[PDB]
Amino acid sequence: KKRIRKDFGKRPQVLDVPYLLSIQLDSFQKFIEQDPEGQYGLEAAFRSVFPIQSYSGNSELQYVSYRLGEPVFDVQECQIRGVTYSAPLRVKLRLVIYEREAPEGTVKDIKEQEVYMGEIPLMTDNGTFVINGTERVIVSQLHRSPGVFFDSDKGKTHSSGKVLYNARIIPYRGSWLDFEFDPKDNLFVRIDRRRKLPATIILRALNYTTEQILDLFFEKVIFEIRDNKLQMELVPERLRGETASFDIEANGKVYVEKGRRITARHIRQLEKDDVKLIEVPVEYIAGKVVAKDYIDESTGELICAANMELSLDLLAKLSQSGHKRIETLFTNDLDHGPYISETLRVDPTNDRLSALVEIYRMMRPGEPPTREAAESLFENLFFSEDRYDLSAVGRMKFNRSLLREEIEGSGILSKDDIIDVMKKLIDIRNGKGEVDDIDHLGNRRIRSVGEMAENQFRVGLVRVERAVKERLSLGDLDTLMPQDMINAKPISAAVKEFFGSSQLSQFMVQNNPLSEITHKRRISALGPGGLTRERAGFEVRDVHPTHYGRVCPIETPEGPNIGLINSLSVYAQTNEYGFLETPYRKVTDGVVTDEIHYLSAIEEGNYVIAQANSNLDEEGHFVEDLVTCRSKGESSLFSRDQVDYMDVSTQQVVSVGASLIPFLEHDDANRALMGANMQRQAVPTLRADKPLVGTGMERAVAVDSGVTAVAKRGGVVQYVDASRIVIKVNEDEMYPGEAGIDIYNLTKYTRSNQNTCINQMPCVSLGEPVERGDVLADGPSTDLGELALGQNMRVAFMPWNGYNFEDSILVSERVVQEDRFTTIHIQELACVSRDTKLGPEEITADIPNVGEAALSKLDESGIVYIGAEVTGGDILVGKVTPKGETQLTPEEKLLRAIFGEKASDVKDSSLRVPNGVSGTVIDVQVFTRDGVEKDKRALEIEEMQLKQAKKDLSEELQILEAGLFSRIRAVLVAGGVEAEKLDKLPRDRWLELGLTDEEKQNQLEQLAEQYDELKHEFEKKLEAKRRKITQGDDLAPGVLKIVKVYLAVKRRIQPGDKMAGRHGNKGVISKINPIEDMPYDENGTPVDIVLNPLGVPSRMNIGQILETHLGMAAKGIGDKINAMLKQQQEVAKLREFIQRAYDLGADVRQKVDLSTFSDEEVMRLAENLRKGMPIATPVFDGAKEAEIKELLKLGDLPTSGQIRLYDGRTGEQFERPVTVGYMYMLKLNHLVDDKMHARSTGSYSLVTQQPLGGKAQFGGQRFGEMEVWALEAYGAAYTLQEMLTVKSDDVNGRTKMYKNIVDGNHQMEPGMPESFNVLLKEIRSLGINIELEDE
Amino acid sequence: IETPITANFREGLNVLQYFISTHGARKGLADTALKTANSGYLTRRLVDVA
Repeated sequence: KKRIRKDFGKRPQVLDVPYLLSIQLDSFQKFIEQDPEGQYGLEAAFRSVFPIQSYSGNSELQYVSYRLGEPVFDVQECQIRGVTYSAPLRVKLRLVIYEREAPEGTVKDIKEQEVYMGEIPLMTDNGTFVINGTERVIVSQLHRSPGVFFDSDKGKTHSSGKVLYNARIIPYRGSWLDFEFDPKDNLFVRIDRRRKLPATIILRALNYTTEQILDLFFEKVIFEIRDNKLQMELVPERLRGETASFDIEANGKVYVEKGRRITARHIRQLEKDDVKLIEVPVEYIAGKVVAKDYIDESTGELICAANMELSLDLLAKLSQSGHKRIETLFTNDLDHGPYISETLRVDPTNDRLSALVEIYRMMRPGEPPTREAAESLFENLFFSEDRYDLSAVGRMKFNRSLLREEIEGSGILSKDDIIDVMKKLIDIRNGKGEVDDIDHLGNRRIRSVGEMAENQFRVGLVRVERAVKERLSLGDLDTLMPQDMINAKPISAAVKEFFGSSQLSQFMVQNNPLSEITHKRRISALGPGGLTRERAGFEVRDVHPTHYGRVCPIETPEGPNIGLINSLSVYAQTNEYGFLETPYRKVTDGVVTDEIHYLSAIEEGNYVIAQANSNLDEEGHFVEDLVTCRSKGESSLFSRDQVDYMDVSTQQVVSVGASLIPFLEHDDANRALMGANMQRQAVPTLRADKPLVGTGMERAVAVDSGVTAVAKRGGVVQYVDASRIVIKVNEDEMYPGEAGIDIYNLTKYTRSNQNTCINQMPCVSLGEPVERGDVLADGPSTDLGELALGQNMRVAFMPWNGYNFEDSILVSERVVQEDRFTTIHIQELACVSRDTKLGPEEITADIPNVGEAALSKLDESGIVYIGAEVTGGDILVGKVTPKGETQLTPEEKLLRAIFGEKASDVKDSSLRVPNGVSGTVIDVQVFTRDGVEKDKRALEIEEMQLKQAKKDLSEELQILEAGLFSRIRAVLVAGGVEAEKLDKLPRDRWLELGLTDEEKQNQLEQLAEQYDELKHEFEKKLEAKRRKITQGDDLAPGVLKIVKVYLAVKRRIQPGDKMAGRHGNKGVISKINPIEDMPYDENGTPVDIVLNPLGVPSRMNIGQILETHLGMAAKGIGDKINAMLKQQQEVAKLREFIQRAYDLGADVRQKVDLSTFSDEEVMRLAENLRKGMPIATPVFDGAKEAEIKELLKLGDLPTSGQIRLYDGRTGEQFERPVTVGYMYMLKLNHLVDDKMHARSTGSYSLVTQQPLGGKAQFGGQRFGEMEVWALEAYGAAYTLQEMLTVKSDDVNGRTKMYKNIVDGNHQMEPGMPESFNVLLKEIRSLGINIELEDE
Repeated sequence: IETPITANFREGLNVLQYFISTHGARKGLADTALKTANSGYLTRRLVDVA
């Protein structure tokens, strides 16, 4: 018997979501192949800098293969410690020397294998980078293809600017190249977006004469001179949009008479008769423009030069001369406008020389151009990779713009590319052809992380390459390979700048596993100063119809940026050369194949693709002949015979952040935006509980990403600790003995970027054969293998009492009594000691001006131990700082040179706990510079570890002794019984006592070998520990050691915390009302969280309600199959209740009949839907208004949805039932800004008297002009007066005021504010003068 | 657009109609995006005058 999985929406998922880290791994892997050879990425940039050719030396540096050396540390010491992690870059180089100077006899090929050049960071096993200390991730970029386009018009916004077309080239590095027209029908060119210049000034520089230029924008019309008359090679297509200026006749048939216009009908009449020769007057040719030069072949005089317009006089000589081939230009008044013909006239330049010079000054105005500089600059504009490189993909996309055949070529542009492009530009301006699609993905290419890393790497190369040429001469003979050539400085200063200062790259969001994976798989529209800014984007923010199943049109962050980012969808993936190709199931005839194929954005429009919302039984039949199908933007009804391809599922349409949303189709894009962001702002909660409605992506995020630990090789688990999970692999014989030991470290309490804590609680128990791919430990919020951000509580939508006004949330008092929302927060308080004017600072516990409880928790080094119950006021770091002769008193100066120097020279300057927060120490930082001597700091902790390690052996040797000796006794007694005799002599003598010849003696012998062997292994085990502790020391980028104490405060649910579900209903907790007033059902179970029903009419998000009815009726829909049919097989006291209480509720033939099916039958009927424990609901193809209602009458208890409750205050019958259930909500993390900012009297600035915060004292709130006009509006005068006087600036005001309030009286009237003084003084010093006047 | 939408929020809203409404959904939220940064820009031009 075989059946269906039975779930909401019939959309079988054939190909599960691939690796989500395919955007980071695949890209950065091909970029820098550490393990593999050398190809693509960095290698594609080495063959453009290493091949250096410096004259007067003849040196050729050949490239071989690059191999990344040894890293710094692992991946855990980059967070718990202060490791920057920087892996050096070494490449194999084998250059040859051909000296060309004085006869020295130096000829050899010395091979310097590895050479250190640049320090580029690497990617973690997941897809993140580390530079300074915090996790840093590079977001991909998306802009217009580095080639050519044909938009509408620009620059003419102020004036009219009618009927004007133009083209634009948007490179990545170099100068711009534009081509626009003016009302005078003239074409120009903009280099680097500067002043306008003739569009024929760049052509002449490319070795193009006046005659050639004319034959690059217009077609040539050959005129023949025979029988003393003028003919012409007639072309019907060229007569489109022209008036008959003559009698167009051929073969004695007048097709078009003089007078009437030439329509599209007369054109086909000429193509049919194959008319390619007619008679044309002289006036018709007079309106044309001669291409080349034509001189009289009878006299030798010039008749007319090039570019010059023909006339009735010039043509009169061209006919008498004797020419037979007249090559001119074809121009009319419509689809062939003389634009270029009028460009050569307005061009000052006349050749190549005048062009190169004119451009040089236009680019670098100042020093007089030369013969070599003028040519060098021009070649470095659009004809050199070291200054202008359109990558290796730009060429491909540039070819499809001019309808080219091949797609391969060079990165730089040629003299034929620009010309061919300008040809189409004229066609559009004329009338033939239209514009191009910009938003189309065919142009907007995605820039992978690898490529991005190469972008900031190619820049550092052209900077160091300018130094290897000079230093080449500084080399003696053949030793200029190591450091005597290349410098790893210009490169580092170019790459490091992008990993921090760059706006494109920002801090990694690690407040949640799901929030991390959505950061890597993210696309950005902002980048270098060669693209777009933040001021404009009304053409890039808006999603284009072509962006289907390749990017979620509603995955952009909510706040300052809306539509500027937008992450990447699910199934979509950056293929090979930018072109994003989303999977499509190839379906032949009426049979769907399980095969998948990645179609291009330009190839999709060539085939008709069906949809996922179509009914399908299996994969060999089709439901209905006529089904809704889509093409490339339109909608039409196609048959199952016309359908060539079909979408994979309703998942590729959105991202992983929106795929988790149960009812996304029921939600509007408006609130759906925030709904995906609420998951991005999630926070690791204690009680991790998975939603009561999963889609099938909660288990993919944890596995693929670096969230859940995965075994390396199958084996048998022997032990399971919270900090480590050792796996005894049976590489040899099957025995409990040690063999393939592979320790797995689980990150417990380490500080992340969003001040969160990532944990990994082991799941595997004692003795459990694990398989390759099985889970070993959980994650920050994962339960077992799936994802669980928030929790599941009882929700009851009802306007309580004012509290839930706008976006407020009411929760019972039981929420604080239990740590269900108690999250872990970690704050870092760095304390650095720098050089003082009196000498370097010291880190000791000797700090005066403190209490006993302060130095109590502190050791004999000033650093507090681990696990201290610190609080607001306690000292975390024991730092000291000298005072100065000015701060010294004659009393403490005498004892300074008597009782020693270290008596009263230093003062109190330690790091304390910020006012308000109060937690405990979880991790202390240990550093001690060798140049500053290893004092008691690195000695005490060391001694402690030596004592612990020694104790770790005494305990192991105790169990090993009392574990084997307790076994050899039961063997010795057998045969040679010695009860009262064996318990006398020492334990080490029990080995000397033999036993009668027998196989039993062999046992005692083996146990004697195991004792010595194992013991010898534990002795050396302690030795290894006494090495790492007393070996090398790692320091921080700081100076004089750094003590970083991490504070952890239990952040309970208090008024101010914001929570939201997965629909977009964001709100903040109001007041924690007791379980007294809050309503409750007739069967106890009080309501946990209450929302406002008014958040539905305005905020269009009905979907959230669908989840409510799904949570309440979850005890009778799909979860019922696994909450009754599964529990009855376990407990024998339930199998008697489930079989009867089931049929009484659900009488559907489709459902499983417990009465008919046996214990074995039902078991297999619960494995088909095991993964979907809390039912299953896809994105845009799942639940239905008809399916849901039917599933609510199958189980307990209410009907139709709503149910009659009771008021918690009154207790009477609640008028009319209400919608209740279990909605899956989510708590949002608490940012630093959430921390209360209390300030009353702190420190002030120097130049200005404005209060300034920092570490201890909190920063004061600003009172902008906006707030100024507020009090300025009211009749109040003294309020706003002191607001910017006694409060802040005025120094004499903050003193008198405080001295008056403490007395009991009022403060003296505001005198002269500091602002009045400072400003006034800034005037007297000038030429003017301001003076206050009385009445 | 010449192709209207029939499906609504209640019933099964396909991926097509949901994509169409996104066009008009991008505008609204992208408007207040630059106003929340500095809403005292427009007011400044008036207050400093009268």
